[PDB]
Amino acid sequence: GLTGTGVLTPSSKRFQPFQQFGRDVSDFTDSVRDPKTSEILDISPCSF
Amino acid sequence: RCTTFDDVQAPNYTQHTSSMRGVYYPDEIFRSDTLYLTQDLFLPFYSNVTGFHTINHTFGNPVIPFKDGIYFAATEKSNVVRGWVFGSTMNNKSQSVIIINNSTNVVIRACNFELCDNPFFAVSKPMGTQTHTMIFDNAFNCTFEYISDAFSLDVSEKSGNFKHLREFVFKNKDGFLYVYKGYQPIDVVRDLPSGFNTLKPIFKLPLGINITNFRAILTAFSIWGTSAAAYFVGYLKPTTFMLKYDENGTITDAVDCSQNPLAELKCS
Amino acid sequence: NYNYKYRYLRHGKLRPFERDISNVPFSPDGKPCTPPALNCYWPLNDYG
Repeated sequence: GLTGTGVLTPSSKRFQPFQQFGRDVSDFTDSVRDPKTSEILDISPCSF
Repeated sequence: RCTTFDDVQAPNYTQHTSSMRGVYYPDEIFRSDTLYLTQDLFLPFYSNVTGFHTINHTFGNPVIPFKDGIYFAATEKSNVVRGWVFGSTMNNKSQSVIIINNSTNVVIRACNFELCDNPFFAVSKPMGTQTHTMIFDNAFNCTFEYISDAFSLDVSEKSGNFKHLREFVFKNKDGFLYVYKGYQPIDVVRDLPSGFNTLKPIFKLPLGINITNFRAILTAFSIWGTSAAAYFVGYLKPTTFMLKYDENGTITDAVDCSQNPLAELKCS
Repeated sequence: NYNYKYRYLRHGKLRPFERDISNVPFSPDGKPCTPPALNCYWPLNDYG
């Protein structure tokens, strides 16, 4: 249910079973659970 | 077949404090190191608790209407209080969902059921059998069934500490029913301890019927019988909370707005 | 085709996604009637 453009790396969570998203500072998702069991941070600022 | 017991005493509707209970996860999303605001039907801090102390003489099985859901809590030692009669009219005609167990697995079922005036589990003290689980009376204009996780679940009578603490939240929402689960080891004589426990977003349900009335379901030790136990009632209020998530993703503190000028200043 | 129906008598509005099968023999202050009593009808109405 997500789209976008970014730089991927694995997560560092205490991630939850019902859970997918991270929105870290506010509402910007910043960490995703892959649908095939991976925990991956999404640092979308590619470079700018 | 209203197989209704008679020694069901009227208590004085014992009153307690709703200090810090009812906090759950409003989102489905990790965050960290925030104060998050949201506006929702929550149990306020410090408010009333209509606690029901069913004892060896006093039995507490009333009918209560829905009224913005409930904060629910029950101190059972191997699980007396399975079952909720979330009904409409408490007769044969009722849009009723029933939340019960086959002692291993969770059986929830909504249909127009015959609601007896007191159907009871004829549960014995050393074993714990639903010998008289006669609740499935009628089936006309039926709607829905659901069977959840089969998991570890006991029946029979114990004592000691309030070994199982069921902290539940039952919340109607846009037709759905949202039901949460907690667990806590507590030891009070008969009453509520002081403490908070974050409730988990467990059960969300596609039901969609006008849920008016409810009853609670206990185990009548077959003539009834109860242990040294109690269960609580709390009502929700459309208030505003500021939560404090940690880096672990665990609720460590909650602050209401409509409680104290200091509390609203905290959420301000 | 008078087989399928609708209902047109109730105490008021509704919340979303919510349903009652209950054929209530309506009276405007509760009062469970048997039609043909006064202000006591049934809500069933065919499709024509």
